[PDB]
Amino acid sequence: HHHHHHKDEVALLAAVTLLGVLLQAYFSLQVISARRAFRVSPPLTTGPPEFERVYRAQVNCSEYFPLFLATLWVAGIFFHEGAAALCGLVYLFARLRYFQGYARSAQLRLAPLYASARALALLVALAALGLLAHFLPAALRAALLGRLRTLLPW
Amino acid sequence: HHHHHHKDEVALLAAVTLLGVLLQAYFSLQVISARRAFRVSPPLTTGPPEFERVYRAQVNCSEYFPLFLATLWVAGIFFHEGAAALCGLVYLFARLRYFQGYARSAQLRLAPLYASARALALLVALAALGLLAHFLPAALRAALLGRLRTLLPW
Amino acid sequence: HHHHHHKDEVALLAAVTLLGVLLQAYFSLQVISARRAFRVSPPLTTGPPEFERVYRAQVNCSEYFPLFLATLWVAGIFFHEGAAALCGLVYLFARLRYFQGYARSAQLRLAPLYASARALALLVALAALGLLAHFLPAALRAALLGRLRTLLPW
Ligand SMILES: CCCCCCSC[C@H](NC(=O)CC[C@H]([NH3+])C(=O)O)C(=O)NCC(=O)O
Ligand SMILES: CCCCCCSC[C@H](NC(=O)CC[C@H]([NH3+])C(=O)O)C(=O)NCC(=O)O
Ligand SMILES: CCCCCCSC[C@H](NC(=O)CC[C@H]([NH3+])C(=O)O)C(=O)NCC(=O)O
Ligand SMILES: CCCCCC/C=C/CCCCCCCC(=O)O
Ligand SMILES: CCCCCC/C=C/CCCCCCCC(=O)O
Ligand SMILES: CCCCCC/C=C/CCCCCCCC(=O)O
Ligand code: NI
Ligand code: NI
Ligand code: NI
Ligand code: NI
Ligand code: NI
Ligand code: NI
Ligand code: NI
Repeated sequence: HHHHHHKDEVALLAAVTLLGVLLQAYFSLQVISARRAFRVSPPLTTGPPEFERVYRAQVNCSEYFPLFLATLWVAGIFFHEGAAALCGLVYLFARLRYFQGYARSAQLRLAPLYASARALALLVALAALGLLAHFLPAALRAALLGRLRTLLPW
Repeated sequence: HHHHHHKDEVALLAAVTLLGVLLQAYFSLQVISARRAFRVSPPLTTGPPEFERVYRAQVNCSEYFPLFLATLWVAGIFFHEGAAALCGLVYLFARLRYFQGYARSAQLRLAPLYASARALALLVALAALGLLAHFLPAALRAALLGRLRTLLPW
Repeated sequence: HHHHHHKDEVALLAAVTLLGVLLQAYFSLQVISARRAFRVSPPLTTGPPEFERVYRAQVNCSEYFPLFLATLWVAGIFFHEGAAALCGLVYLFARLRYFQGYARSAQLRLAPLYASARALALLVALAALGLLAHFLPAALRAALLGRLRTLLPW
């Protein structure tokens, strides 16, 4: 304390973040369940195709989850919190579908994969635009000022 | 600047975070050390059971580390910083024990694994409660207001 | 809102963060491209040495990316934003070189690997120093105060 909080500026990003964590946890329990169904004991991550697909779905989601988080927060802070949260929700939903698809067949992972990549790319673009909005004016001003300069003439 | 900082509201979360990083680094050096002991050269992540166990312990910890971070921060901001840090400390300790256990035997990874999952689940519950506390009143109010509405009667 | 923002205190950390995301994405597209070149279809992460090297380069980078993020932010907030961003830039550049090297040969991954580890270690040290600066005075004061205590004597 501090007589103000910035919780209000980030609660939706936080809610989507927690939702993402819960979804990852879900994936983990699904991998353990495939480990019982197809009798694959730790360590060792090879087995029947269906296990390898479930396993691999969880691994890919894990690898993308920090990318999602980073961009979600940057976009939400630099561009717009609500838009970022929406894209995040779409992303996470796409990822749930990716995992389910993959579990059934490699080919069925593909449509939700593409959906998830577009949402992520949108998040990136918002992050980039937000950062650009932050930095570009001061930079342009500094460049104009140096040019100015001229002076003691004109 | 800014004539105030919010460092004070997050320093314990930050300290636990750094501690978590250091522990992950430690795991990494342990995997490289198992790579020398059992002669496994990159790439390739298969070898004797003990190497595969050490390797796999490091991989699982890596996969859970972002989940831990996300929830630690949400819990610490939305619920209570100290509680979140404590759960985080317990989690990380549980994880150190998980890795050591696993290195010795798959079965010995199990007790600290369960300890780590409970701490994580507690962190999730705090995150959830904190978010609920943030959103639920305004929502309930908005719902009551819409009902009210009635009016120009009663 | 809130009539101030802390975007200004973190924009460089955010820019480096986004840059890191873009680099990871790049690595991902490189793995998919190696999957087409050497005909390796999902799931299954074994194949010719060059594929396994590209794959493995992407995996290692993925595993270190959250460590990098955590420390980058802690260092940037607790120590100095600009220094942290610089180290981050060096780190990410080192990582680009690590991935390219690895893709060509296991041995060529080694020099940029070491460069990346030093930048990361520097980030850790800054995080640690920043945290120490935050906590150590109050602690020392509290300890001196308890000693003081004496009193009603001296
Ligand atoms: C908005 C920009 C986002 C970047 C997308 C880049 S390509 C997609 C991405 N490719 C990878 O992750 C490559 C590595 C992955 N670990 C693998 O073994 O295939 C993927 O979905 N891999 C898993 C899959 O193919 O299902
Ligand atoms: C509080 C909620 C947290 C969610 C816990 C879900 S189950 C535990 C978790 N399961 C997984 O990670 C599955 C995937 C893992 N990569 C594997 O190959 O087994 C685990 O500890 N795997 C490694 C292990 O079994 O040691
Ligand atoms: C500043 C402190 C940072 C900590 C560095 C610790 S050692 C380096 C690190 N070792 C590991 O990641 C071990 C696990 C890795 N997954 C593997 O299979 O080799 C690495 O670069 N592995 C990949 C590689 O050797 O290229
Ligand atoms: C590791 C991933 C990145 C996490 C970074 C999140 C940091 C947030 C700090 C700034 C919060 C201040 C309020 C936001 C300002 C605004 O909404 O315009
Ligand atoms: C990617 C993981 C999530 C990281 C998010 C952390 C963002 C912090 C921004 C808000 C900080 C403001 C002070 C906290 C307010 C409080 O303690 O009540
Ligand atoms: C999960 C990785 C860690 C993310 C944490 C980032 C949280 C930032 C909250 C505090 C921001 C307030 C401004 C910084 C104060 C300063 O620069 O001295
Ligand atoms: Ni104040
Ligand atoms: Ni006060
Ligand atoms: Ni403030
Ligand atoms: Ni101010
Ligand atoms: Ni001033
Ligand atoms: Ni204000
Ligand atoms: Ni106002």
